[PDB]
Amino acid sequence: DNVLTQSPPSLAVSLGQRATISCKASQSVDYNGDSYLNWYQQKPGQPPKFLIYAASNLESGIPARFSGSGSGTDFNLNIHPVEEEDAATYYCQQSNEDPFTFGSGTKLEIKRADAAPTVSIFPPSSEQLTSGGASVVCFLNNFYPKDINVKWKIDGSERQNGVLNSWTDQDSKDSTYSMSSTLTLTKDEYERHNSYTCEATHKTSTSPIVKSFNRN
Amino acid sequence: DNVLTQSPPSLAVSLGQRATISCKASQSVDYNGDSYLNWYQQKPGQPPKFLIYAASNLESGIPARFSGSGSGTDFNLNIHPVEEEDAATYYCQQSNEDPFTFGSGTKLEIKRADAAPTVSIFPPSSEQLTSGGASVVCFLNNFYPKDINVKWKIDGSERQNGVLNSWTDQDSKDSTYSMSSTLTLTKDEYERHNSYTCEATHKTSTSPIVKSFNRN
Amino acid sequence: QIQLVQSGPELRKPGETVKISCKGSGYTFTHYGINWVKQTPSKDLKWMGWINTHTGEPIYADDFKGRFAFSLETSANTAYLQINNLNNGDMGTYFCTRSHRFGLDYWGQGTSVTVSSAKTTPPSVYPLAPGSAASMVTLGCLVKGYFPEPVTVTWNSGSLSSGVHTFPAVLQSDLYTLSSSVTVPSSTWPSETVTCNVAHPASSTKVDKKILD
Amino acid sequence: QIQLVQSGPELRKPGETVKISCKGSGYTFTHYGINWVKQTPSKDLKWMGWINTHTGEPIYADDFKGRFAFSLETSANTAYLQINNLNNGDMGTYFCTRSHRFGLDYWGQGTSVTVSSAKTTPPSVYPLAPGSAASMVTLGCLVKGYFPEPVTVTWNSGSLSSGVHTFPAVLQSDLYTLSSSVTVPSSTWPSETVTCNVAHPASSTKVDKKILD
Amino acid sequence: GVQGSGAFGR
Amino acid sequence: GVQGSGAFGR
Repeated sequence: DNVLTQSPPSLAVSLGQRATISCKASQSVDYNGDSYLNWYQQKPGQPPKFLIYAASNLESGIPARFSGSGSGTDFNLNIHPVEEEDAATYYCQQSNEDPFTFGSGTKLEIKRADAAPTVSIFPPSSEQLTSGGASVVCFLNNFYPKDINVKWKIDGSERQNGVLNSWTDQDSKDSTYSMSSTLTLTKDEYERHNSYTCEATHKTSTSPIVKSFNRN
Repeated sequence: DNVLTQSPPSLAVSLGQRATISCKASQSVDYNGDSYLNWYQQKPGQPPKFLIYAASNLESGIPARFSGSGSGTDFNLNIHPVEEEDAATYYCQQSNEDPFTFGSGTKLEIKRADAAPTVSIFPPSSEQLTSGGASVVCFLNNFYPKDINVKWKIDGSERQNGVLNSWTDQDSKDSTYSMSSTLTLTKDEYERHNSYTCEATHKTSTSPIVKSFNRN
Repeated sequence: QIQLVQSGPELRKPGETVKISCKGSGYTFTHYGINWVKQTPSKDLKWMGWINTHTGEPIYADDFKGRFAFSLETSANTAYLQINNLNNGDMGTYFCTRSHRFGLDYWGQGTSVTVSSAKTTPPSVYPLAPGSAASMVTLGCLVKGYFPEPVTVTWNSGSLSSGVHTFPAVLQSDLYTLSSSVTVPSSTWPSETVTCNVAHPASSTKVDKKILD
Repeated sequence: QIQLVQSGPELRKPGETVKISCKGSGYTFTHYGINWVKQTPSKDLKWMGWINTHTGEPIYADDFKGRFAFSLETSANTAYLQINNLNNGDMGTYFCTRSHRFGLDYWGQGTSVTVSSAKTTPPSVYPLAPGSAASMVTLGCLVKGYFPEPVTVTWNSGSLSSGVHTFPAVLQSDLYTLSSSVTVPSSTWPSETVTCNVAHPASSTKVDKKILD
Repeated sequence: GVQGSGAFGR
Repeated sequence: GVQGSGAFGR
């Protein structure tokens, strides 16, 4: 088959700068004056979006900050100026032969100025308590860079077990990241202690960011 | 009243660069620690869009490329990196006193690389001919820069009378401009001649761009 | 999914009255104030005042004291602006906006008001097909000899829009003329149907014009 | 206003069959081919083949020859993909796309397929309200102990969305858990109602949880 | 939520 | 329109 190799697998570009993504085909995609090579943009949770066809032709409705070049086996997608909405995976695709093939994609990450997280702690709800479980939830929202560390404290002592963390994809509007940290206990274990702390370090603060409540 | 003066009245910024728009108030808008000053973005045909409130607070959902600063009487909107979608008029507004007042706006224009027009000529339709009139229409689409000159020729001789021209606002996606040129004649006048030419000069071409038809 | 939707474009003769509605949805209507904003023909923005949607009490800007009235029909989740004894200076676009602590957050789409003693004239709509001797193809519609503004133009009922250029109308001899182009692959026309949809609210006219070779 | 809309997420046991629909609107359905594309869990995109919507003839990629079938119900403006004798390798998201001269222009939203012998478990949905001793306020919903993915979460039926962060689910002990936050001005909560709307198609559950102080 | 905007919500 | 994309529309 016509194997499409993309490079790099991922890259980080500062807002306003140029992203250059390469697609190399193992067979020429040239037929009758045209290169049968297309570019798509995909954001997580969404279908691919048709950006560029025949190597260099912009699909109607697509911003002209996207541009493609190449012929034969060697193609590039250029994005300038890189914007917040441009965080996505980009895929090339050939239609010169059966089967159509896609590259494995290049993930574009956006670099921006520091942003401090907003940190929120939430006690177990009455409803979950009546069920016999106790989850304590901490949100750490809209920060940059992605580098963060979260500690749970129960009555001043660090708790590692029963913690599950989740992260959002880079935000399409402010290019920040968000994190959720959930500490799950049995109700019995939960009622044996009084103070619960979500403690975070992010580079935007000289001290840890502390959010706590008392079960009282 | 609290008169808001904006400067400049308009400006042109290259894609990826910084736009800086100033708003100066004749009375301070400071009240209890906050500056009661907001920024809106308006595109033609649309209502204003709420961008920034209390001088520096980004409305939820607005890209972080927009940012505001200032206090007292002196405020700035900053846009970086400037994008194709950012062609609009920008207005400041105070809410510190009755009546609320707006500035008269700053129009942001986008500078980009040259784009050659696509030029299309259209003969009168049968329907209009049966009504006794004859309009010849020429579209000159998606060009940059805005600088263009259009000539109508009837049987090789330049026609000036009965020509009306119209222009679109700068395009939100490719930052190009478009133009429409309509030559209106009576049916009788129209049938007394055979060749009709829409001739354009744009800097992207070394010769004029000629589109013609024969009434034949 | 919160929106404010206003009533359509209005034409009146001098001295007459116009009443404009603003309907809020997706939130509790009586919990947020409605502000009224005029945009002049020269594009200046003027705040006209506001109405408390819980008490029904209006406050008018000094510039809008006399012939302007804010009212409510809260069972319709609607606020109204009435302008009495219209003059040429009242021409412009009127916007309702929802109160925000600092700003004005949600906006209605605008209602234009034209003041004229002229008669309404419907547009004539003509197809613009390429000449017989002419990978992308451009087509158009000519919308000729109407009054007043506005008209609305779409292509294929909304299916084509990114390839569209609808040009500002021009006034010649007390009548408006506008054109609209659409650019599609040759694989879409003439094999597929391409139609322009033209509406002139003032004359109550809706016209569909198929572009044919 | 052209779109391709696919059927919802599907869960099957190994060896069973899944049939997925793709409905086209805003254009003449029988004038454009439908391609089928698989996205693997690792996010690779694989072209499965296409169906001519005028002749009904399918062409299968060599990788999808055997257990995959493309069909039509043109009176529904719908194309189908059927997968027979499901195995774990068939897990992923399946997309229909419309043929373009060079590319694939309009895409359906994707239909995920999960293959499992596990039982469906509905989620428990809990409000996340700020503690009693806590200008912007953050609220949330905890959606706990379900199978399989996905669930869908909205806030105020779509009225709140820009201030929302819905986090990827985590698998612990054969059950999924997800959380969603929403950040609003203190002028909106608690004076206005804030509710999370949670749906789990696999268990046929729809739950609304008001956030209360 | 907010009845009066800015100065009017005081 | 377009039945077969790319090579298939030949």
